[PDB]
Amino acid sequence: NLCPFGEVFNATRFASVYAWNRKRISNCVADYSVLYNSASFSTFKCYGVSPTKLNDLCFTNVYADSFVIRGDEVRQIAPGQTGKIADYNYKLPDDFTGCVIAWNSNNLDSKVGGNYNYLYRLFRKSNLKPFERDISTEIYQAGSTPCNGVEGFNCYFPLQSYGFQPTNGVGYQPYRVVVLSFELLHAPATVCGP
Amino acid sequence: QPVLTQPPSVSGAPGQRITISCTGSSSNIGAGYDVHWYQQLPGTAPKLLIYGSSSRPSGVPDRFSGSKSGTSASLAITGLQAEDEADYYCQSYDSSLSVLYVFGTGTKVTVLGQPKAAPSVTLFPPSSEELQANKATLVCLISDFYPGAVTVAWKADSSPVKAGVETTTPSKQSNNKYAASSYLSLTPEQWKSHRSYSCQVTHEGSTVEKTVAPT
Amino acid sequence: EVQLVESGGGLVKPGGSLRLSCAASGFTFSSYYMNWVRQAPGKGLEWVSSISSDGYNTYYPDSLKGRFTISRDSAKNSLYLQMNSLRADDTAVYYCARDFSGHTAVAGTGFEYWGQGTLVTVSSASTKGPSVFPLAPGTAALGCLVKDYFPEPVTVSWNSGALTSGVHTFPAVLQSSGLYSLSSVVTVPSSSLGTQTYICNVNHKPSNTKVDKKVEPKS
Ligand SMILES: *[C@@H]1O[C@H](CO)[C@@H](O)[C@H](O)[C@H]1NC(C)=O
Repeated sequence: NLCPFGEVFNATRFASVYAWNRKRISNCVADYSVLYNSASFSTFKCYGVSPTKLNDLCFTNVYADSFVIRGDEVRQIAPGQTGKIADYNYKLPDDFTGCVIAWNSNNLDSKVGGNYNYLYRLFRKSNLKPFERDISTEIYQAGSTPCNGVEGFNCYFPLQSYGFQPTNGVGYQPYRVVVLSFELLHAPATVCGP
Repeated sequence: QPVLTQPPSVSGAPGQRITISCTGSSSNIGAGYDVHWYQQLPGTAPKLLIYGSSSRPSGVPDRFSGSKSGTSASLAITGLQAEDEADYYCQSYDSSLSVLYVFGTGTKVTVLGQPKAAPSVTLFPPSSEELQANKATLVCLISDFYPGAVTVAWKADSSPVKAGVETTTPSKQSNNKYAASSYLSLTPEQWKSHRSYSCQVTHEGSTVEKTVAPT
Repeated sequence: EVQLVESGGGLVKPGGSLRLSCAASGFTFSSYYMNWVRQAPGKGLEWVSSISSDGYNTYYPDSLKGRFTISRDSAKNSLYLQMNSLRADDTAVYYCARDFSGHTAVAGTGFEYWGQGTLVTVSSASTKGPSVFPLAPGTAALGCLVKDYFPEPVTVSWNSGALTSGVHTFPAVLQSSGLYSLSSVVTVPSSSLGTQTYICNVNHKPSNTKVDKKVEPKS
């Protein structure tokens, strides 16, 4: 009854940040030692809990959120952070309890001539609430006149493509990010550690 | 880790093709990162010449070309011109956050076929304002000579002047020739007590001298 | 159309701190990575620092040991490099550079545009203003000598930059006293010496000095 962290991290395909994928972990024992002892991660930062004590605690609901972002945007995946990705794609709460893991994926998510499948949300009327997921593709009204569904003067498509290339700098190279959130609500603690 | 290696200098006559190598490692060039080439004229900032290891921006003639393979890169210049005498630097990228931009050693390119030119020597006596400040300096300017290798001597009416002599190394001129300067420092007493002062420049066994007087 | 102008270079005592500024114009400032590179006098090129387009990511080589800090300002479209615990080995000409476009294949890898560069000299010596003297004179030589200044560099123009033809500026020499000296000459026709005045302008930014000297034919 091992927790299926393999199919999240070792997955072949990753979702876009605006449509970040979410998996839930329940009714299993999680060996976190396999995670924090593997040095294949560029960033591994935990808030409200350390990687060690994770192996000695239990939680009711744990969520792995997987997506792909830019390198220089990995800083935005943190509590109390502002920026395009944080404000419009993925927002973490101030009281966040959990870990953020990010590793470079240039060899997997970059291609010659540009990989344009990954997209991020560029504009929104209001800031994104924590863990809120928005996949609407309506035209963003950027001023006085309405758009009626067309682009132009103060009328832009909210979603823009990344365009990852292998020869780009480390700040432009794609990074795969998994956010592990452990909540421990008033519920049975289905996940535990050895 | 830590830099890319290039030949210190490559020379060629006007008309032929020359190549400058850029030897990287598996960390920068073998890692899939492109190579760039920058050209620096004497006294000016570097300017981008080749990007993407094979692509030239606007204003770069087709005579400049770039290539990369394995852990190495090369810059080829076809039909050398006298205006190409400059420093050429290659550059690549490293994924490691501690290295990133890796610069090449740098190659000095010089073009052959210039005729030997006798130096043009001009001598100046101390200015009246300098004597009013209890100072006196002799200024000897050398310009428009090829190759850049001269020796400068100062004479005290027939006699050595080794004390107070400062001479600059020859430097490349904009017209591909070379220039140099020499200074003699003394108080007004030795300047007045001597009938003449001579600045002698030796170049390729041929000496050109100028003389000034306190009259 | 892309202008990058540097300022702030000069003399700094060893162990001290200095701030270099670089103003940028002609392009969308907040859309490109920015870089600082340096070149020691007569030496090669070394990348010093890099900052992302938004300005929240900073990149340095481990050789600098984290005593350099890069920042950017879109309210003034300027880029700042702060240097601390400076030493003589940091004496170099520093260039601010703009990276490639984000919509290219070489984004964040090179330096597409470069600035004029500013000389930073770290020394235990003292900055000193220069003394300018006239070198008075078919053609004739007409010069002026800049003497006893520190540190480098100085720039010499003639007649507020109007005169360009035949103007030769010579590299400085280092005297035993530790002060620099150069000269600037120009070959002019003998007749016009009797009708045209000749002014030479000397600029020494490290000491914030500007001098206009009239060189006239004596006797
Ligand atoms: C991915 O597969 C490797 C195969 O050994 C395994 O060790 C690793 O645990 C898997 N992913 C994770 C993070 O569990």
